[PDB]
Amino acid sequence: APNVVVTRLTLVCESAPGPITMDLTGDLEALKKETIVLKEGSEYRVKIHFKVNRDIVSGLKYVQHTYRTGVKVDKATFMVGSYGPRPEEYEFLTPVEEAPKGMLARGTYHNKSFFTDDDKQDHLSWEWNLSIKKEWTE
Ligand SMILES: O=C(CNC(=O)[C@@H]1CCNC1)N[C@H](c1ccc(-c2ccccc2)cc1)c1cccs1
Repeated sequence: APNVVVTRLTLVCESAPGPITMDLTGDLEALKKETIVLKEGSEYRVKIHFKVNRDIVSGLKYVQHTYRTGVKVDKATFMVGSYGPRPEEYEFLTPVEEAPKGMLARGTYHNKSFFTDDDKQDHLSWEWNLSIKKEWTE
């Protein structure tokens, strides 16, 4: 088993009608068929769940690349830091952002996420889709 195991991504959104989360331990190809819904203008944070198994790690980084068909990438990088080994998993949260809003903000966004570090180690890379909608349901 690897030292760092990434287990879950959660969109923390207080106004959401239900949990917005994905299991990151399964078929990664299957992850794309799953789409994740955010009402336009919602305040959210991205929460990455991960386990450290054996050794202290340093320089952890979360890298998130968002694509819309035909548009240059929208990239962000987040310092995660140093973590020691323990049975319970850790939770890193980005700062709050506001999802975009308006008719032109609606649609599906294709994300590729990297959990890595300053040693460029690929702790997990995965694609997932996000859908911005006028309301939470349709
Ligand atoms: O809308 C913007 C830029 N403007 C803002 O971000 C301000 C910030 C405050 N209010 C609006 N980018 C778009 C985007 C949309 C959604 C996300 C996303 C991903 C992951 C989770 C949640 C959401 C990421 C980016 C585009 C990406 C690609 C082409 S356009």
